[PDB]
Amino acid sequence: QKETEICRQWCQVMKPQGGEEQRRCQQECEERLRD
Repeated sequence: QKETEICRQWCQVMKPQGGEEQRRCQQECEERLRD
């Protein structure tokens, strides 16, 4: 869950509370992380 935080927090800084931004970020994050 530690890497999970980093992975999302990167996007939280780069693209804070968006729409498609979240979709891509979460998908791409889960694609790496597998949560």
